[PDB]
Amino acid sequence: LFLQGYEKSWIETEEHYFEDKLIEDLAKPGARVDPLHQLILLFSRTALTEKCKLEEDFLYMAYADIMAKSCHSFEEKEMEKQKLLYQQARLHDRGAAEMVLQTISASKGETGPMVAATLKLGIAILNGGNSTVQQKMLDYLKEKKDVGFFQSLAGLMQSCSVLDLNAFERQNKAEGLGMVTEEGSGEKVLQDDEFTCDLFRFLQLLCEGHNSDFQNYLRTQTGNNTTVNIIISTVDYLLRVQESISDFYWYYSGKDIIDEQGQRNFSKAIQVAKQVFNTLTEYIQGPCTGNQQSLAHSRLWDAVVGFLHVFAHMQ
Amino acid sequence: DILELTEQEELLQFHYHTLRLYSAVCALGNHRVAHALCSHVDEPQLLYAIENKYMPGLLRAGYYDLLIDIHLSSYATARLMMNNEFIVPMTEETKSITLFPDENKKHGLPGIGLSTSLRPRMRFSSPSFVSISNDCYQYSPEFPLDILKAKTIQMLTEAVKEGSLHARDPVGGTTEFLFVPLIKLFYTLLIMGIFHNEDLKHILQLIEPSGLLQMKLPEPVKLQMCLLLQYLCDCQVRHRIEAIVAFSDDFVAKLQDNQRFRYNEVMQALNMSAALTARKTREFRSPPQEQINMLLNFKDDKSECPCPEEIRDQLLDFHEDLMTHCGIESLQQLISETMVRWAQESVIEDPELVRAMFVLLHRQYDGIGGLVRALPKTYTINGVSVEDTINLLASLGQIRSLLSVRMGKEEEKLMIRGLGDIMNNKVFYQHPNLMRALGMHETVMEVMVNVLGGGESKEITFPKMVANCCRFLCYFCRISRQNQKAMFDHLSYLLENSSVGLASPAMRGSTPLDVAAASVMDNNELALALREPDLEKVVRYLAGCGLQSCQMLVSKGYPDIGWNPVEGERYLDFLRFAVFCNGESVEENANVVVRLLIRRPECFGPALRGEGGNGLLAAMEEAIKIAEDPSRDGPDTIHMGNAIMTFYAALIDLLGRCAPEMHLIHAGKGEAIRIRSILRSLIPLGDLVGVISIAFQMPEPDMSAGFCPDHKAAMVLFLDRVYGIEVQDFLLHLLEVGFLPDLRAAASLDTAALSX
Amino acid sequence: IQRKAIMHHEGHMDDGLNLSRSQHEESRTARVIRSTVFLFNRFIRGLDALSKKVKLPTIDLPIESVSLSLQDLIGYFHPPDEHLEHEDKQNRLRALKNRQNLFQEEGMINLVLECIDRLHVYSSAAHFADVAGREAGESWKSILNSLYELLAALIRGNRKNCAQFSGSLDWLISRLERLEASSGILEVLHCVLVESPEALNIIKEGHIKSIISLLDKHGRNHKVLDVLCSLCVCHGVAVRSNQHLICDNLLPGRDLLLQTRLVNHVSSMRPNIFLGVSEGSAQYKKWYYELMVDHTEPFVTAEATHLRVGWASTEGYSPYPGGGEEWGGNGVGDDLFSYGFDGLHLWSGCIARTVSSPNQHLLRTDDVISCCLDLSAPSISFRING
Amino acid sequence: GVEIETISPGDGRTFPKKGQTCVVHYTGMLQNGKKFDSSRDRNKPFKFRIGKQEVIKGFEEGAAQMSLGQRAKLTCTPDVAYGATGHPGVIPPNATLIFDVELLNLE
Repeated sequence: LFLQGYEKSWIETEEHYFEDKLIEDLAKPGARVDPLHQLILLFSRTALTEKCKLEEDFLYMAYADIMAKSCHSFEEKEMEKQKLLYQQARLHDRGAAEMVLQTISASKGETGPMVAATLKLGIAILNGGNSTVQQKMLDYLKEKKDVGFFQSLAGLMQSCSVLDLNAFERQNKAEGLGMVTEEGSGEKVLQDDEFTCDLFRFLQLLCEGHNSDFQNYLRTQTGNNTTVNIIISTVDYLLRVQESISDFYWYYSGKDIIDEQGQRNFSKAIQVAKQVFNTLTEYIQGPCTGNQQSLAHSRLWDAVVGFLHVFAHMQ
Repeated sequence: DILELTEQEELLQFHYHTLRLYSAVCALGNHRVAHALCSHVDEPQLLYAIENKYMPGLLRAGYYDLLIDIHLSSYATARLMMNNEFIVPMTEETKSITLFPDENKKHGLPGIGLSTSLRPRMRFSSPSFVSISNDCYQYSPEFPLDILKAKTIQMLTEAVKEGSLHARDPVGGTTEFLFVPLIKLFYTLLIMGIFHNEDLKHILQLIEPSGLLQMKLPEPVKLQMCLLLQYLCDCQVRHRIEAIVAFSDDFVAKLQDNQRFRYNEVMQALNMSAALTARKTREFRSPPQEQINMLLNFKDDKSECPCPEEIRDQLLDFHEDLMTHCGIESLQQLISETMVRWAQESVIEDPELVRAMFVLLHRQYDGIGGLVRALPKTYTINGVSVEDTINLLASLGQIRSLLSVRMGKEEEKLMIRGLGDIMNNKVFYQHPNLMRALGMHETVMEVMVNVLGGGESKEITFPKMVANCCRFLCYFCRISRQNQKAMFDHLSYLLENSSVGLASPAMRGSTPLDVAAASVMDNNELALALREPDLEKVVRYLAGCGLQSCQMLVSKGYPDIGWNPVEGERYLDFLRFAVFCNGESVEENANVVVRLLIRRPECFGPALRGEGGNGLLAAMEEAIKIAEDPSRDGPDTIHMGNAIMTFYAALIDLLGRCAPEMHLIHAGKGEAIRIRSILRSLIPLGDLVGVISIAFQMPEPDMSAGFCPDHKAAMVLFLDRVYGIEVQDFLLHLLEVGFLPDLRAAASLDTAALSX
Repeated sequence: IQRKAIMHHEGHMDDGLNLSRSQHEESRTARVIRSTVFLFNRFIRGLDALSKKVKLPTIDLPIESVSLSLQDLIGYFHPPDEHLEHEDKQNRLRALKNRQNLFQEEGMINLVLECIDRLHVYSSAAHFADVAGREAGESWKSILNSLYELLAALIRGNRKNCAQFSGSLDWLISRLERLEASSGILEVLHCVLVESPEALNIIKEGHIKSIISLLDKHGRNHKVLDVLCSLCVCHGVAVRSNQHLICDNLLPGRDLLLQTRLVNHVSSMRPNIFLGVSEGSAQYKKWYYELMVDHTEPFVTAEATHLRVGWASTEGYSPYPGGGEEWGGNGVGDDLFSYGFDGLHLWSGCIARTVSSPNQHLLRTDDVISCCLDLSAPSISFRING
Repeated sequence: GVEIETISPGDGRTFPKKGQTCVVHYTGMLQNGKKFDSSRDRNKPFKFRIGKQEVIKGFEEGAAQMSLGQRAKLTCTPDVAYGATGHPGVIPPNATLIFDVELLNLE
């Protein structure tokens, strides 16, 4: 029991920092192709090899996190803003911008620890308005007319997470009956909320700034043959989470007590809905009449009236 | 001549393929073929071929591979399978590596020192064909290892000396034919547990002086160097774990007595107040897991650590010692140098090479990743129970080796024997966490899926094979509280093929459905966590069973009733185990079960539910009447009447145990009253009283495969839970009609007591 | 589950016909499927109308047409070159996989099986010529080879097609002994065994025995050994039944395969003596010499030390006598030009024969042997210890 | 059925009896000269008891008629060694055997 407790709460408590030095010495061509470039090419070929299911690939799951954590009063804010661009260019010119896209497309809408890491890598590579990486990704997607990326994004968004009241009250009854240990992934009521937030932050950064080209490509993939609308999928997920929030509030009616779980599971959904709203705001930020009309002729009004109804009472 | 094949290309290729076939016929752990192949080629011709310099290359590689396969492959694989499981006793010899030399400007050498770790023993039988009736030839043919290792060292020295000068005539053609088989033989020799301390020192001095890693080596050669370095890191990880256990011994020895001393002190100096109870609830409550979790926490400025502050400093010292032993601020240095140097030197094809190189580099850079991955898999038991756990590990290795082979009759027999052995071992009960750390349940599951595969409704071959695994999993989940949670994860899979093993009274125990019931049995947390991705599946299976009879039965010669009362009864038993727990019905599961049953009305018996048959009274008496008439059965056979009676009794017991409760929440709840009204409308009271009042006979014994007295208990429970007893004339009438005859038949006993 | 499509007036207000266009690859695949099924049914009818009975030869036998179609269909499934870009290779792999799937899901593998069945009813080009014409007779072999090529290409990479048509291996291994399509059927068997582990479950002892008999009849082929290697293990897993069958049916007799053994290096020593008897000048035709030993060892390293003594002839009237060429395990008596003795047997032409002698024993230390040789009427003789 | 051809005498004094253990050194071979077994490649002598039915009778009946230090050629018949089944994998059915047995010690 002592060694169990030791390995549980003594060793993995953030006792190292190497994710930057490692990549810095891995990108040096001391003498061709750099070692980091060879690694990126290996990951790209593994993601491009035709299969039927994305494997575990512990190597990829371990190296994508290192490559993501490698990245990140006027001069003190400008020097870091320029060093972030330098760290992003340290690996986005070696093929990571296309490697992330290929890894996402090679999962065809299966929520797993592979997409859960490639999305964090995309976040780290697109932190801020990196129009260069945005244009590289757009040019890649337009020169290789693949649908397996957009349909994979749709399949991922269709099964992200929803607060279910039945599992919440069931876990509450379990806690009341016995001191059962708490579940790690948000008490089995919100599955991969962090993954959902990362996916929608990635979709937001893909259109951050005023990139009208990508804003229109996310609505109509002109050039392909089975274009899918990402804006409508985002609206559908927003409506789902709005109905979920409404039901979770209707559960907390009459009882003027909000417990710790009732606070945490509520704040998680609040953050998820905030991220979805920010993603829609970035979709329609530039005066893109396409996305304007797409949001007008959709089910966003039901979501916003449900949000108004829940706000007028929660306040 | 052997060497004349260099010119003849046809015989060279044919003999190379012949050597490949010789290796393939005994590739895996098959020794009856290896004992033949040894004499088929020779004992010393292998040594001559691996020592000879003028070999055609292909033949040299083939002979090296054959030598590895016939003798070393079996034990090498058996020792490599247990490479990530660090079981260590508490011997006084084990309590000697607690220093793990790291201070005074030194770091030690990899693989040098002391192991004191449980590892599978090696033994080889002598190949003799004049001895009739060899006992088992169970392990391997004998081969001299000292001569082999000396020759390996010598030839590796000669090989590095020849490669340093870069000649134009390497042994066996090119340089890969010279190096790859030699490094492979050296690697498997290092794996199988040879090259004691001094020999390993020399083997290190072969490559380390700051050699072999600095040469211009080809891709297949550096690919083997990667595995060599991987083992060189694995042994260091093992040594670190052993040192951790050695220190933890003394730490626990100094902590447990101090905790008991402070408890005795606070108990003698009582000073009874309102805070003493809060201080001393930690001793009785807070099981040892959270007890040690809360008594071992000091990384911030201060926590609720007890008075033994002296051990905190020694723990911090040991933690800093482990940190400086790892890469956190000399093997990691040169490994990280070479890994990046190769890639900087040239672009690398053969993606396996670059994958191994990068996983090695990442391992060296993280360091603590191996610790956090391996410490959950380590274990310590004692210095007395060693032979028992060694036999258990050997049996588990045999289980895994048989898993690695396709299923046959002899394989099934060997695995049944191994399962019996691991069930009879005492460690299986004395250390239940050891089985979970070893992954025995997963191994048995991944074996059983191989047998259950192939088909779905056309072949259930190897029934003894599925049964032994099922009963082993049942026992494993039974003797625990956490193993039930472990098997609950695989519960989702086996419910999809749970239709196997049914419709046959040969396995009333071992069954996938029964192992699911055993995993979900008697645990409120698991009964709750049992959500509904599978309850609808079980209900659909029950409906299919109640709508279609078994083709196996109609082939055996049963009267082809319009429904099946056996698989339905099994599904009802599983649903009962899911709904009733510890005497209190779980409300959510009961509600959704009622909902699914009323959504799919085919699950109920056709004599009870439907536009045809009336209900339970006629159903039960017709089943009795069929049981009495042998013209409606199999001409030990399945009594159709008894099976129908058991199916209906199981359905009624399920509904009764699914009734809301004894009106604790039903007194003030609405949905409970709704479910009660639903059950009352579905099952009439007159049917229940009539079925209770049958007054079975009391028999020179008789056969109990008919109207069993346990069928009445289901109706009694249903009446007590759904309707209850609160009306006087109702009570009196029930006592008269359904209780007096049975009471008289029970009281009329002198010696003939065949039914308890 | 099938719902028939009836055209009627009222209908149901839930149809919702949505269009979906197929790719050029799929459309071309369907069209070539139809073209080849038409041509192959034509060829099957034309062959049946001739092989069933003696009929008037007004039949359509598209010999060159079916040859051209098979030559095109073979290249239609040509695997991608791997001196090629990775993405292009993966695209070609996916394309040929979809092609193989679409061709299998129409049941033409059974069709080409029926074609090879109807073509195997003959024996040779000469047998087919006088029945179907000279051109058909001379092209029957090429048609069979191309058909086996196509059958192998249709299952080269797919894991589904091999596991589906594995039910036909009972015919493949039976026709394995055709002697004119053995290479093709062996390639098909290897490519179907190396892919699907389900096909190995139906391989019985008869099939292994037939394969070993093929290896014994057609000589030393390095592909039968690869087939046996694939039968031993399929995907990281072994089959003990097939392993044992190979072990006890392939090498108990040692006639096959090539055996091996570790022997010793033996040499010979002879003085500058030559004895030639004929008409004219002679040398008494009588000679004698003794031989002793100081130290000997029966087994030095692993085998009995070769030690023989005798007289060796020559070829004509020149040196370099005939026998074991050089540097072998052959001494005196191992050829028809030498006669030796070693204490137990008399060696002549690598064949030993034991002879009686007072206290017959090997040539231990301190042994005195005496060799006598008379030329004309008697022969060489040996005296052991007198 | 097994016959003995003496290759080297062993002073013909010590003979194997019931309840003992003999140490031999043999190089077996098939009838066609194809060596199928030997006790000198593994460099370890073969120790076996007499009358315990652990070796083939074609071997023990011949060893029971030899002496200490005596080299013999034991020629056996198939029904006394393996019969019509042989040894699966090595010895074919109905095969005769030849053994070059040298008795090193007699315990």
